[PDB]
Amino acid sequence: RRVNALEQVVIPGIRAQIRFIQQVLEQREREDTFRLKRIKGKIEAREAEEE
Amino acid sequence: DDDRTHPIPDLTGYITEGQIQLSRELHRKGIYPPIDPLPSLSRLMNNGVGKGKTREDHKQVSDQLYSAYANGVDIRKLVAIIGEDALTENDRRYLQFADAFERFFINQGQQNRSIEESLQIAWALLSMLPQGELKRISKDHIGKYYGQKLEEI
Amino acid sequence: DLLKKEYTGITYISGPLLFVENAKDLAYGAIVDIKDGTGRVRGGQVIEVSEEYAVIQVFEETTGLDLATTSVSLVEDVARLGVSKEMLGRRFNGIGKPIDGLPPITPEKRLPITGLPLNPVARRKPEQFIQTGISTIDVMNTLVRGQKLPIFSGSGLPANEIAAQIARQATVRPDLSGEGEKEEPFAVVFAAMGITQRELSYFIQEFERTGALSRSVLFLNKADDPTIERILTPRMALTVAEYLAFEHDYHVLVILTDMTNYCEALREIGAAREEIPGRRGYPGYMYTDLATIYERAGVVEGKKGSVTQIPILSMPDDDRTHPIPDLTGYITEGQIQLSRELHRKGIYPPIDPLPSLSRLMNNGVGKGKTREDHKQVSDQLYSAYANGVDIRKLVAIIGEDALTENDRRYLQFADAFERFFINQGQQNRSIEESLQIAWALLSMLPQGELKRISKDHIGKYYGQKLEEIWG
Amino acid sequence: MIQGVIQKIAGPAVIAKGMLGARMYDICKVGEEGLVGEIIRLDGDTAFVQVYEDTSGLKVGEPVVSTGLPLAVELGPGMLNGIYDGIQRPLERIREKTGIYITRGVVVHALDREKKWAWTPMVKPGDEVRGGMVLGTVPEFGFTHKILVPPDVRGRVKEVKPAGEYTVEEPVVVLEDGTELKMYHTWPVRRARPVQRKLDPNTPFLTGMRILDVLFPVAMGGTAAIPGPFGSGKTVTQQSLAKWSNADVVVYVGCGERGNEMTDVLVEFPELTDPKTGGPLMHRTVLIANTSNMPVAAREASIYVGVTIAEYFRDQGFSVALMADSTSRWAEALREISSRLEEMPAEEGYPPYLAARLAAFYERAGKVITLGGEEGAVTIVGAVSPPGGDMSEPVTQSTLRIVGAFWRLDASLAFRRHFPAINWNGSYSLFTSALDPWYRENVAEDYPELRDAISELLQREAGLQEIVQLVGPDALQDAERLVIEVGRIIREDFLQQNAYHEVDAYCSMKKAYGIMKMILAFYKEAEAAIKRGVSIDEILQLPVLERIGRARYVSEEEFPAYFEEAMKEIQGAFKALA
Ligand SMILES: Nc1ncnc2c1ncn2[C@@H]1O[C@H](COP(=O)(O)OP(=O)(O)OP(=O)(O)O)[C@@H](O)[C@H]1O
Ligand SMILES: [Mg+2]
Repeated sequence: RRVNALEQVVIPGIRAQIRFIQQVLEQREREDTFRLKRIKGKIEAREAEEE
Repeated sequence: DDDRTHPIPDLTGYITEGQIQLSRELHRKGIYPPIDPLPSLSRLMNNGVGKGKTREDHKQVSDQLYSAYANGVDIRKLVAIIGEDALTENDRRYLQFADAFERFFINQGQQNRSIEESLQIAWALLSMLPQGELKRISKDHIGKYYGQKLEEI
Repeated sequence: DLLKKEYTGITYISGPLLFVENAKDLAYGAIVDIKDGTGRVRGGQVIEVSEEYAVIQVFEETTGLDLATTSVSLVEDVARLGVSKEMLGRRFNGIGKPIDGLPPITPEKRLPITGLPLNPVARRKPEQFIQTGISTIDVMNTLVRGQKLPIFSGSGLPANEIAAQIARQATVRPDLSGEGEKEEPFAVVFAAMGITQRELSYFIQEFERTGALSRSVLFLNKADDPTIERILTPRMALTVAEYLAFEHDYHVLVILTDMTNYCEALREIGAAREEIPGRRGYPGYMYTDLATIYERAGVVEGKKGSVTQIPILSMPDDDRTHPIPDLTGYITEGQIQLSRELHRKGIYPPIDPLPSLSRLMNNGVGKGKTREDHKQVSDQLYSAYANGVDIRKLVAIIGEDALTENDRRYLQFADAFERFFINQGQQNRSIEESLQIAWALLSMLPQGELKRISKDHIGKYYGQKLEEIWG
Repeated sequence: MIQGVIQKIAGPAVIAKGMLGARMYDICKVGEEGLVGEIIRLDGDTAFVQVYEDTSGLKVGEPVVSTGLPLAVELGPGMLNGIYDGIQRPLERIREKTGIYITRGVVVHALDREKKWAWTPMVKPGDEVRGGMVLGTVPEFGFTHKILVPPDVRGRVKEVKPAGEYTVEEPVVVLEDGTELKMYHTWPVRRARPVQRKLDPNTPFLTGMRILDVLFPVAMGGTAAIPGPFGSGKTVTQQSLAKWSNADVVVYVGCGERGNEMTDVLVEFPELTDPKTGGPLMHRTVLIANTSNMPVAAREASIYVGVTIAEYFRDQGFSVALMADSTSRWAEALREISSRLEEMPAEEGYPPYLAARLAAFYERAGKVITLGGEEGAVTIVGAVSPPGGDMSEPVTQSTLRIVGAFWRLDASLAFRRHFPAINWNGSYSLFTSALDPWYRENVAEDYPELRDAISELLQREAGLQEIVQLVGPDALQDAERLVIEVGRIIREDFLQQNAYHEVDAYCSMKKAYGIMKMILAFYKEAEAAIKRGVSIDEILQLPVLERIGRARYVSEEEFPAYFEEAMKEIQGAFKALA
């Protein structure tokens, strides 16, 4: 009974949480990459194109 | 994956009017087509069934089949952790109904079953249970459709 | 001066920001008047000034503004609020204007709303313990006069009712501390940011029922009010509180309804100015901005007055690791955390004892202040409750029928604690009654297992029965 | 007026130059076709305009004309029994003019200028009038429409039109300063309508659902939110509320949802019966439709139009219920508009001012005292659609901070066809303690006690379900088996409700009270029988269990006779054994 419960209950519950946390961290990394792109674009504009 | 919450099927769900979900468990044991009746849904079914189209006993038969299959699945999945020591005669009847259901109703293969013979098979499977267990069906449709034997044997 | 120059030449309006080109004469942080073409006057504040142009944030909405007729004129170089002793019993909006129909205040003094840091040499240690009437606060998370003790809440948890009960039942004990002199009632300063009508009506009715409006000053900023006005409300409230406490020797209690709304208002200005974000999009200077609000409370050497703060904030997904509670916990001197699991079982107040903390507890407890057996009893209760909570997770896996007698005793002690100590309703328990209940609950455990309590107190207080208190 | 030309086109965003003098949030006509637009940013000589229609086919250099006025709706008689666009355009005239496809550039008046209305005056010359006062009455489908002074108008009456039939645009009252008042007036959709005071809600909003009326009530003038994944049952619950509630006027807003669901309302409702007036159900309902394939920018305007109409009907003393199909589509529209502006995004790409808009929208509800002197109330029920069922998304968290009721749906219950699938463990209501004086005299004195007993039984069943699945049902004692069985009976017979059954779709308060009394009486009798040594199998095989299960299918007229016999049946059945 204990072997069956551990095999069929706990492990998928941990695995889904692991997948969810990985997805959230990946989304946060993409969101900060977008901000870095925007600030690089802002830096490139004011230092060369303005008179 | 098994990810029902992936953005593509999720955004498909919010626009459409239902879904038909294939089951990998039914595919592994050889059932074709592996359609799982439990997560499936058709939101516009209530407008297209009744008197004057198909047959007047469509909705009652569908509800009874869903209820009996759900009870059979509950009985089958009760055993998988604790054991088969708690089954009664009614539970074994519903388990046999679920087995024959997945054997014949879902596992149709490459056939071209009409709606009439599909309802005939459904009523043949409903005849494996006593009339007192068929709570969802009015007794008028029982009086003129009950008693069919297994046609696909 | 007596006259002001109108600055025409607005060149950019978008969101809460407004640009003016010919405004090198405006000082940084000055307050300006924005005059509409129809005659309506709106407020604003300068946040960046240069010889080329100036940047102004707008408090009210930008509907109806146009680049042709709108003009900007200076009000004052430093944002100031007129304060007086006669403003007790009044009501004001988020920008200090009366909304009660009475004539405005004649100011005795005008003070900057940004405030000034308190000199650490001029401070002194908070010493006076405050009896709030709640056993979970008086015994385990003791609040002293001059402390910042925010309440961590959720969406459906009744933090407002707890705050109202605390403000209704707060009193010091001069007889226990040996002072003897009867205390004066607390003066309450109430600041609301983005409050709804449902909570505002409850607060108003509760204050009217107890007659506390004669000693209260209210600053109200409703949910339909402009968002940018929420920046100035805590600063004005704290300026009034500090003036009353340190100029007229009042004992001031300050309640802030929701700092989450203040942080959300700050995030709009942070995102509009393209600041470097924090962990969840909040501006990186949010720790400094919150520090200028919280750190204005305390006591001053050589003065009788005091400032006590009870902020209220809501953790969004009951999350303690959210940036707002995380930054709040690094500044304040503790927290009171509510539990949804205790709320679902009908326990009121649903104060969770383990996440709660009081940093200034050791100053106001001990012999000559409350009693000689306070801290040891608190520590023993904490350890026994932790043991019971740990045993619950074991019986959730292995079943309760395989337990020993000691684990069963701890399991029963946890249930008795939750049912009797935490759950008290609306009654006003004294400190002695709470200590009696605490000693009654500790009597369920074996005498030898009380490791954290000295034998001298055990020989005096052990052996009380719970049935002699509750039947 | 201010007139300019187009200098930039990018999606639904048009930048027009030469627009010096234009004001923020005004309405502009874009292009030679005449598309409606709104200014959201001014920058020097140019203005930024968002377009509420399709921008394909536009060329740079087309004229732009500003109307000099913000977005406003026409408020007056003739709005009932109608279906409107997101910017208040009648669709039944659009079908007549253009056929089966919606095309841009069609200009139709919101109110019919040709229909005659019977006029009955109330004011007299020489009277003093203020905002919100009544100066006449106009008949409608069972209602008495009141012609109101606009809230910003003051003066004295100079002349009054006599009784007769007139159109909406004919002046009926002329003031002494030259102001002419017609049967209708225009009001900006972004400004809340003034009121005198706000009152504490103390009367229930009867929805007709057992689980919502009993366990998680919402008061008249409160707010509620119903989140859930797809297929949970939000739309069915909202339509049942529209069908069976006791509100006088129902306003339904479909923001970014399916068009078949809107056609279902247009077809079914004219053939139903009003619960309280006895007429057709569509005579009290106003529909605002903006489907998902329609332009995105019109999603924001539809919510404001609906809430403005609901506020207008509140000022006439009626009780209005407002239903919003999805605020997540409004959030998506705000996200798209902010992305076109290249603003800095907050969490999940939403603009940082998302919470302020939601706070300003839900704040319009509440029971108030109108400027005229009557009492009205507005209640708002808004459905939220989290993507993966993750209720940590910003829209849900911003909604939970202002609403007073929270009806959480579960995808687990929806898969097993258990409806309404309300998760009774995660749901809560803050209006329960205020409606108890109403319940104690309008239903029964002991109703809260029975409700608390039912809640305690559900909590005990939820507690025992862990032991049930971790040790097996055989290890439980008979006392716990009785609690498990009674919890199953409660879940199957009281919480479950069918929205399509001809009888079970509606349930009065007294019927639910009788069902709760029957269940608690059965539980008490079974608890008494356990101490007498009766086996649990003997109790469960009793035929009186089917009587309780079939009780919810009995009609309202036949229910007291069913209950009166069922109580004696329970008593005799438990008396006849042991
Ligand atoms: N109370 C109910 N009684 C009976 N059947 C119901 C009930 N609620 C939902 N259903 C069934 O479940 C389906 C759910 O469809 P519905 O339009 O209500 O979902 P939804 O939550 O609005 O989802 P979506 O986000 O996809 O629009 C219904 O079409 C119906 O078949
Ligand atoms: Mg829906």
